[PDB]
Amino acid sequence: ESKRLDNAALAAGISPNYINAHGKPQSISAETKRRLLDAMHTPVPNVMVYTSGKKMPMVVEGSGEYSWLLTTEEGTQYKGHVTGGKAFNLPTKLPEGYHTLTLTQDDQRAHCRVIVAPKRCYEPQALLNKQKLWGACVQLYTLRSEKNWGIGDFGDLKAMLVDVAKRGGSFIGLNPIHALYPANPESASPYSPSSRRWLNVIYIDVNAVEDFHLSEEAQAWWQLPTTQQTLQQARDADWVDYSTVTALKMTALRMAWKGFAQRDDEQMAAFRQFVAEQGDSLFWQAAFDALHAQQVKEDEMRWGWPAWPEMYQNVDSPEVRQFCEEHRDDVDFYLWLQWLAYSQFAACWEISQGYEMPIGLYRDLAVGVAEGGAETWCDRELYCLKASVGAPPDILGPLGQNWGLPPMDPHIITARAYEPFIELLRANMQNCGALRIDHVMSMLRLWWIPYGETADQGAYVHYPVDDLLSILALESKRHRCMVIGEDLGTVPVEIVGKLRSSGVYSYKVLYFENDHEKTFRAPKAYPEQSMAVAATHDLPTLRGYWECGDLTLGKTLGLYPDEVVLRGLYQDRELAKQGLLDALHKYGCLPKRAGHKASLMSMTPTLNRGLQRYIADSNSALLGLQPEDWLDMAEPVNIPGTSYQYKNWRRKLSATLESMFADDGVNKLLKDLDRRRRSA
Ligand SMILES: C[C@H]1O[C@H](O[C@H]2[C@H](O)[C@@H](O)[C@@H](O[C@H]3[C@H](O)[C@@H](O)[C@H](O)O[C@@H]3CO)O[C@@H]2CO)[C@H](O)[C@@H](O)[C@@H]1N[C@H]1C=C(CO)[C@@H](O[C@H]2O[C@H](CO)[C@@H](O[C@H]3O[C@H](C)[C@@H](N[C@H]4C=C(CO)[C@@H](O)[C@H](O)[C@H]4O)[C@H](O)[C@H]3O)[C@H](O)[C@H]2O)[C@H](O)[C@H]1O
Repeated sequence: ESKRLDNAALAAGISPNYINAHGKPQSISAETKRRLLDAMHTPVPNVMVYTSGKKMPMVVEGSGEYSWLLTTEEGTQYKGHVTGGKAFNLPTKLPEGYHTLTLTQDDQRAHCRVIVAPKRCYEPQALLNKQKLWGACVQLYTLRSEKNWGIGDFGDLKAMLVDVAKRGGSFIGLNPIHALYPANPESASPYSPSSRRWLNVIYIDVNAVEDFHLSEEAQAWWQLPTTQQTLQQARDADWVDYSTVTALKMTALRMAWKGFAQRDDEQMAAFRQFVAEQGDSLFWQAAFDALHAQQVKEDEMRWGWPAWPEMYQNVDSPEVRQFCEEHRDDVDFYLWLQWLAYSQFAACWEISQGYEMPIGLYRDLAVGVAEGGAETWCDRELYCLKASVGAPPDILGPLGQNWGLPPMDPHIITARAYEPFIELLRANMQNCGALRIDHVMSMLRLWWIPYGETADQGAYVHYPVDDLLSILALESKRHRCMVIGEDLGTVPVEIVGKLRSSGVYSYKVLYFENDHEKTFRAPKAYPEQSMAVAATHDLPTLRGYWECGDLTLGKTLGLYPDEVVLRGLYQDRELAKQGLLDALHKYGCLPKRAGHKASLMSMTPTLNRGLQRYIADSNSALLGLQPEDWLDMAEPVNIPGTSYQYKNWRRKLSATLESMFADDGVNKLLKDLDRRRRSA
């Protein structure tokens, strides 16, 4: 349609086309362009980013002479003058950090935040020394143990760290532990969080809260047969019962809190210190959780702030303030839960480091927030609520995906001098050695879909990749937190080189590391700057893959409505399996007595081991192993593009930690894989 619309869309950073996952160009419709535009909101710029050790030109506009003052983060001052319409160079050898430049003419001043960044993200010494490391990538909620309350928690993480470290592992990788909704416990996707600044309180180990043990009331309640029976049903279930587990924990912790609240000691001081230091961000998280709890008491279907009375939808309204003043103790309780979660996760980090693990804990940062959570309640202007983030139609998801997450407006991120991005990294790089960036292509572009539409109606919107990658490297170095990018799906060629030279580690998924005729890449040909995995939480387990269970189940759940396309996927899987089997034999991961014809073979321990040896033998500096594959599990934990159709984020591991680490087979497998890492 019109050129007005086309130019406008282009000026807004909306791509008029893109290369799809099959390599074919696709065009964006005028309707999409219109709907997405509707969704979006002087002498020097407000922010400038530079790489350290390079020249730093600053262009000045206007006219006449300007005086300038640059104050570094540590407080060093530099002065000069420059003519409007000219450029000047910043003082040489500025240190990396966050600096302030101010230009003045007559009375009025203009400020530029000046960011000086290293080129590469952080790497631990072990990796710099060219060691090949391994770790366990787990979904925390899936872990079973003798002590947990029916969901894997921070106590399980702590116990597991020791078992991984004793066997030569260097890290435990986690799903996102962002705050979800204790008032709607069944909204359990870690990737639709309330806020990416705070933590999921369901992971609190209540056994480790002293005040739980000191409460007479709590212990009388814990001792009830009813309580013990509810607990045993929750623990025995093969699927996490989020409602029961949350009620158990909230009930217990509320009684613990009544005890803690009367303390006048170091513990109380530490909690208050913590609260004072974290400031408004923490306060508003707690206020959100207290309000949400009250609202679901009035009506359980009140899922987030858009379903609340208008008076509570505006975070700044006088009755929100009144609610907070009248429910000071409820707000206090939710502050306390963030303190406990924080403290317990910190204890896990400390233990990982006591065990000399080069990475220790590997956190995950989700690519967005839920529309009706605390983050959007607090800073509505930042998010484009009339669009949703997803992914375009692709090979294994031909309908595409709509994740329902309102995207950050890229112009507001830069207009705030990257503050929201910076704070996100500071929150998520604490108490860990590596951070996974979910859907790392987001640094360059996100698939925005008009609200309420199917994914095929979306388009790619531009983000300022060069600035974001520099800032990421800077924050990585300052936290000594390495960065691993999930660069999977429909990936723009432009970003691949930039991620590499920024020192971001790629994911190499065994299933996909083959060419156009299913010849699999040799283990020695895996790039060093990557993590090799057999699979992820978004993909079938080894057994599921082999059995084509993902395709069969996907079909049943509505993911593959085109039979011809589906038939193609089955055919390609059988070809892939054969190519994989050939490679396992070719590079010495299977004995000669193992079968050579994939169609006549089922998943066996020999094959299971062979597949994991193949990636253990690779040149990838990191290896991520799933416990589900040590246990030979068939069922997936998550099916992308489903919400209600499958019990996502619920499938428990089939054995406790205690039982898995006493199993001869598991112990032999991990010893073998660890020896292959140290030989490669
Ligand atoms: C699942 C992955 O998909 C894409 O990569 C895939 C790709 O699609 C596939 O073809 C395949 O590509 C392969 C390809 O097959 C191969 O031939 C090629 O050679 O190589 C490719 C790999 O490079 O593999 C990739 C990696 O898995 C992506 O590029 C990748 O980044 C993503 N992984 C990560 C990203 C997210 C982001 O959230 C997570 O998604 C997860 O969380 C989402 C949000 O909770 C989940 O969304 C669900 O829940 C939402 C609430 C729900 N939304 C509703 C709810 C609400 C309110 O509540 C409303 O507002 C909405 O309007 C409503 O519709 C969503 O509809 C539903 O889909 C999602 O299903 C789940 O997977 C993943 O776990 C994470 O690891």
